[PDB]
Amino acid sequence: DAPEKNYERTMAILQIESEKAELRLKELEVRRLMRAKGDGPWFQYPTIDKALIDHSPKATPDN
Amino acid sequence: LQYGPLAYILGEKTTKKMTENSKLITVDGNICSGKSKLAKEVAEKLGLKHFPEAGIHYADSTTGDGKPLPVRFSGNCSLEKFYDDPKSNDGNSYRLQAWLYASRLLQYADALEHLLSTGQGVVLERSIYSDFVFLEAMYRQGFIRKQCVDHYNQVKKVTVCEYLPPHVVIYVDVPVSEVQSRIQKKGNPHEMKITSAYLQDIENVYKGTFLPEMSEKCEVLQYSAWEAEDAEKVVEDIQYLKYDKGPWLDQDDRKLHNLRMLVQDKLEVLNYTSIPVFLPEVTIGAHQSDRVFQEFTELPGRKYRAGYNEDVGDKWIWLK
Amino acid sequence: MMTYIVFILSIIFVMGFVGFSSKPSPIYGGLGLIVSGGVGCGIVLNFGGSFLGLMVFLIYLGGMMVVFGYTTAMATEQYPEVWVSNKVVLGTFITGLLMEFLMVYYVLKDKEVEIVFKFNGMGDWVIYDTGDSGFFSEEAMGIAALYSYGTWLVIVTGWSLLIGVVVIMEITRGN
Amino acid sequence: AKTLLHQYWDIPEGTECHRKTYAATSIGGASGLVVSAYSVALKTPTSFLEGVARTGRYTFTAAAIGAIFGLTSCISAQVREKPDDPLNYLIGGCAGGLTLGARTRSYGIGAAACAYMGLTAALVKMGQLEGWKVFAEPKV
Amino acid sequence: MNPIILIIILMTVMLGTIIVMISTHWLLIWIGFEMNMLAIIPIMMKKHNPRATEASTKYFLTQSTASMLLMMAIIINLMFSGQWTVMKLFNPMASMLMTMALAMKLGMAPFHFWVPEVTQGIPLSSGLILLTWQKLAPMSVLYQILPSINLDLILTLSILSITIGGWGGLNQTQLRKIMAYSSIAHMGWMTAVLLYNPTMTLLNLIIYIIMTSTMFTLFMANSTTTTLSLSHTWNKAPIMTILVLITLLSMGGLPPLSGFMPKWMIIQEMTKNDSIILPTLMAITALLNLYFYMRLTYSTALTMFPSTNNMKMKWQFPTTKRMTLLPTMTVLSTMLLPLTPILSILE
Amino acid sequence: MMTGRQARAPLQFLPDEARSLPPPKLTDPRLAYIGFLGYCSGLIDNAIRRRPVLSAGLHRQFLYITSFVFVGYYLLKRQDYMYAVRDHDMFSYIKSHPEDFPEKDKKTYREVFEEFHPVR
Amino acid sequence: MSLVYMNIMMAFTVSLTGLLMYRSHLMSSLLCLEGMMLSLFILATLMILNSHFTLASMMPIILLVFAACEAALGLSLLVMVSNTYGTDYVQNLNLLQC
Amino acid sequence: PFFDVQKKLGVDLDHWMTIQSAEQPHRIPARCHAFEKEWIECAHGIGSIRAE
Amino acid sequence: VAAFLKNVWAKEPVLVASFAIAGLAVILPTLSPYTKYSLMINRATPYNYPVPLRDDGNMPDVPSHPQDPQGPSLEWLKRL
Ligand SMILES: CCCCCCCCCCCCCCCCCC(=O)OC[C@H](COP(=O)(O)OCCN)OC(=O)CCCCCCCCCCCCCCCCC
Ligand SMILES: CCCCCCCCCCCCCCCCCC(=O)OC[C@H](COP(=O)(O)OCCN)OC(=O)CCCCCCCCCCCCCCCCC
Ligand SMILES: Nc1ncnc2c1ncn2[C@@H]1O[C@H](COP(=O)(O)O)[C@@H](O)[C@H]1O
Repeated sequence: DAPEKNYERTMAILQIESEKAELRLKELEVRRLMRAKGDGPWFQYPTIDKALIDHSPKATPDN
Repeated sequence: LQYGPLAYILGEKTTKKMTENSKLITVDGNICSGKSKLAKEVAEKLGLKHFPEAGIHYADSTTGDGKPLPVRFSGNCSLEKFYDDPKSNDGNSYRLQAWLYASRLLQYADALEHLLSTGQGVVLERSIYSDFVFLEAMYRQGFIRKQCVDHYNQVKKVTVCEYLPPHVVIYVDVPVSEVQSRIQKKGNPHEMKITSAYLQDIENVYKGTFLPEMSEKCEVLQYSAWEAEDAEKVVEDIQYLKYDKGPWLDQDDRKLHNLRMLVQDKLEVLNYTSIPVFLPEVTIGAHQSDRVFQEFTELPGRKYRAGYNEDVGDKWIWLK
Repeated sequence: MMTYIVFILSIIFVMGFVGFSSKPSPIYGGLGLIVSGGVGCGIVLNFGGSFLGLMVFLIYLGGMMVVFGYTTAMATEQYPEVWVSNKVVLGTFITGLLMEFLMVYYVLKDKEVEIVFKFNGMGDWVIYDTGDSGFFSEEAMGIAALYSYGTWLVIVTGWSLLIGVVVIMEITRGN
Repeated sequence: AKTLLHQYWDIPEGTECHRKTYAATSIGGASGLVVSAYSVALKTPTSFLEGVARTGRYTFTAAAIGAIFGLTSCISAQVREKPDDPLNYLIGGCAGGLTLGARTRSYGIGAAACAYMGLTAALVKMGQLEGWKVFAEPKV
Repeated sequence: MNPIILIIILMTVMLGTIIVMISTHWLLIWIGFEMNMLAIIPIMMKKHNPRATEASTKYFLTQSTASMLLMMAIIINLMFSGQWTVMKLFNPMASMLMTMALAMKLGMAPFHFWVPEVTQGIPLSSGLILLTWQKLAPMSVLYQILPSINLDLILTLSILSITIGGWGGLNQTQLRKIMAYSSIAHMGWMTAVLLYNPTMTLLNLIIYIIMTSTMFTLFMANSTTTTLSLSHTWNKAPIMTILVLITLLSMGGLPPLSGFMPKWMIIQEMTKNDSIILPTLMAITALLNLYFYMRLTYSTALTMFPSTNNMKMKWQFPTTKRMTLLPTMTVLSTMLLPLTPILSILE
Repeated sequence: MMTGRQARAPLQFLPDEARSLPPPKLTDPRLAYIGFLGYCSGLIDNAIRRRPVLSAGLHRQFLYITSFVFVGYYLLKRQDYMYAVRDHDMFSYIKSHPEDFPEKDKKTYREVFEEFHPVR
Repeated sequence: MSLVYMNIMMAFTVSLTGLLMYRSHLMSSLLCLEGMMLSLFILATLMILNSHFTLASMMPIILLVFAACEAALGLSLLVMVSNTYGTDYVQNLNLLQC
Repeated sequence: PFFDVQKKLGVDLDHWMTIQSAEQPHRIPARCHAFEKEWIECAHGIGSIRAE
Repeated sequence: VAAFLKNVWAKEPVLVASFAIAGLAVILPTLSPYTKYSLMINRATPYNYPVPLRDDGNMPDVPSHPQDPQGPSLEWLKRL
């Protein structure tokens, strides 16, 4: 293979691997912030649905 | 496969073909009791299927083409050299005894499968309940050791407790002198060397150990030498019996189904025949069994499963 | 002291549990658990649990009669222990009694106690309702709705009882 | 007894000998009572005096381990004038290993206990220095 | 057993585990565990020998104690939360009690004292169901309450299960107690990464179920119960020695086999959270499991132990046993590592 | 981890948004590896039942190959879907929070002073 | 919390330790399991009748049912111990030690 | 693995005994009905970590 | 079906009466017109209070008084 061939192939490999490394570091930091806060689409542990609540007038009014 | 739990669920109940003719019969006796023909007579008046006596080569006759295999593949022992040399060092005696018990267990499995699948009774010769008595003669003449008897009783304890005793067991009273006279008139050059106390102890363990336990779990019909020669005598004395003894009565479709599922797996039948109890008469080593097994691979039709052999001319292997 | 009536019935409840928890013999175990179950429907019935306390009375009476039949049939020795035959029964029996009256003495002195949770020492007359329930006891309507809302609960409970019968017939077959 | 490990580690090294030795002895005694409870549980003593003699034996064994461990650690940290140094705990763990060997009446157990407990105490000092967490919080 | 009754009992076991898996209510979780126990008792008692009665007695006592602790945790959640959603528990006392209940249902150490006895007493298929299908329901309940599970308790139970299940398998020549202490070690492996990333816990669960089903299916296909009865396999069926070799080297965690897949991923999810000591000790303790796996491969495949005479008859019969999914389980138990990123289907 | 995302579409293997993604090729090397797993399952199934391993059951080996390819194709589609949802949620979260992720001043090495450590 | 919850949890712990420490007799531990179910019944029913959450008032009934729906199982698992052995001691159940 | 069959098939197996504010027999209120309604509508959708 | 019915009516007649009563109790509430009257009696029984509504202005079937003609009637219950 040519030296230009191997050289520019090496540069494409380095671009792809540096992008994957920066995105893995972003992946770690995003998981850290979402487990710390819980504001993102991940780590939404389930709570009670608010559609189950009976909104009709009940028997006694003290409720 | 042919039978399983699905066919039992889909209506094949084993008491749809359990009639009064379903009588598993076994004719016991000494070496030359005139009984080996008599079983055929009991086979040819009651309309039953005769199994011959399981020698070394019973499993050789069941699977494959049925020709007699060489002795180094099956048993690796001898009966003639047992008769010439009962007190050998290499242990022809217990090796031949254990191989005969394995062959008779396969014979009894085939008998129960034919009986529980075809509705036709099977006439055996010297079934597995009448095998250990021969071991006792080989213990009463000093042919084997105590550890071989312990090994055989462990094997028979773990193999016979899952079966049933037969319906009718025929026993033949021939005294020792008439057995010896028929041996001498046979002219068999190896059979003549059998000692007399061996045969007397065969008769003693017949009368004192076999029949005091089988008479309560099957039905005895004890015949002498002269009355075991008429066929219709023994046939009709089977034909008018009142069957209450034995564990054949408390058997429904479920228990006979579990027996039939145990029987039709022949490797599960023969699973604990060769238990790993290290005994010098039966333990065949690594390279010897390796050489004999790689020669068994080269036997014609024996390399693959029973419909996957081009050397015997099997068709459609590439669609099986 | 009379306002502590659910407390007093619950002291009898714990005393019955000490009585059959030292395991003297299942005859006297049946006695102690009949006493504890019979005051269980004195504890829970002073809340409004008429039906739902009578059930834990009745089902446990059937249970202790069957338990009697088995401990008379299979679980019987020659000298059954009353409570005082073995020393190791009576020691932990007296231990349970003095430890229960120890925490009684600690809860009627301080009116607060904490074994791991925190418990008031005033009687449980304070925690009731000041309202009416109309022409129905509310727990009777709740167990009446076992057939209206609770469809899946009825299905799985009937299937569990069915296969419990089948399981027990497959176990006590012997072969 | 997590608070026992607190009031062991809530005292600076090379300052107070007898209180640290008492805290290490108490931690050793708690470990010995755990081993004593499982020993009278999983293997039945043929007498109650058999069981309490085994309980006292295991209790004094682990208490002597903790005592000579913390004592040698504190004395070496004082007399070397290096408080945050794992060689002090290394010598303390080896002294506890020879303690366990003298209580089990065997030399090779004592030498192996010297070596492996010295490695263990070195790991404890380094995990106390760099903040190594064994039961670490899930955070990412 | 009547095969209709056996099919109804197996459907009831599956129904109990499904009722644990699909229900949002704590009482239905408890009813699912009750149904699962009640319908797995006759699977342990299919052959009616006193060893099975001892095994079923010990199993029923342990699972009944666990069910009592589970219902007390449920009632304490009802106290401190006033509701019934299967979600995080609203009390650390209730979380501790439910963790104890699920740990007794899994047989995690030091509640592991029933798994080798019960696994030895019962037949091979019942042991397979006990070691695979009974590890689906309490791991489901542990999956659904992980924001309330205390960290130190579940890590202590996990690493204690790993160490004790590593040591317990070294002194057993019986195959089923080997698989039982392997089960204790692998449940420790699963629950150690539960609070960190539970998708890897589900991955470890599924890979362990595939490997354990491969091992018990080989044990049923050769009808072997001990190491010494497995020793004659090269004379009976030589390809089965290759299969038990590759599966026993898979379960220890040797690359490039699939059992290196969960373990390494567990370390991949424990060094993320600044915990380097604990997966190191787990990786060291995996060598004990791998050691008695190497012992079983030395006995079976890599050498040739001496056989006996009557094997010469068993040469003449093919295995007519229903070897259900055995090549599929073999291939998915040894050659799965290049598809390590398949774990995202469990997210 | 992502259990809040897959709670509005429960028990859906591939959602409606999963079709927006390019599917794996029919010459996918991962699916070809699963086809090799099917070929090995066919060979093991002919080996454990003492059949001629390369000749017996052409339909049997071909159905093993077809079955593993048919399972593995949908498994690879769910794999691609879940990693795509992971990157989509990551990038939308990074875009939604600018104050959590500073853009560094990407210096050059003529200002950054590294400590040299010679080998001698 | 209130006073009666102390004694019901105390009865739970007493029946727990009675179950969790044997006396070489298995029927007496079946009784301790049924006692633990009694304590669970009373505690859940006190909580439900206190909160006036009536719809789970069917919950103790179901609870009590599954009590005997395992305890009768133990009875079927008792006689299979006591048909093998003349007694039902727990030291007859040590053949799974090898 | 929370296989949510009840939301998949649309069936309603045990979403009625779950809370004290659900549909009751003859509209019997609970003594913490208003507080549990406020806590459920306060903590719906915002997840456990923010809801605690 | 008649011959086996006579046979089981000879052998086990209590079981025949049991299965007959059970089968009729299963099938017969789907062949009777009174079941709608059962449901309407059960839902026309006012346990709670008939909670009034705020008059926003336009409810053409809601009364202002019990003796107003609009609303559900129960004269069918008194006739039947
Ligand atoms: C995180 C949640 C994940 C949920 C995944 C759910 C997947 C399906 C369920 C898997 C769990 C195991 C369930 C089955 C356990 C064993 C059932 C059983 O005992 O079946 C009886 C049968 C008997 O066969 P035989 O050998 O003839 O019997 C001898 C007589 N005793 O057969 C046997 O004993 C042989 C084994 C039968 C089952 C093998 C197949 C399932 C497990 C292996 C993986 C196969 C690959 C495909 C599925 C991958 C996912 C598990
Ligand atoms: C359809 C509605 C739902 C039906 C199922 C639910 C019924 C609920 C009522 C309670 C029933 C509980 C007991 C049921 C037991 C049935 C099984 C049985 O007893 O079979 C055996 C019996 C013969 O007795 P044997 O086996 O000889 O006993 C040994 C010595 N006594 O065999 C018999 O006696 C034969 C009994 C079957 C034939 C009865 C036919 C009755 C027909 C009545 C008119 C038609 C009614 C419509 C429904 C017909 C349903 C078949
Ligand atoms: N279990 C056994 N042990 C020793 N010899 C046996 C046994 N069973 C059969 N034989 C011999 O088998 C031969 C039977 O041949 P025949 O009676 O002519 O069919 C006799 O020589 C018997 O001694």
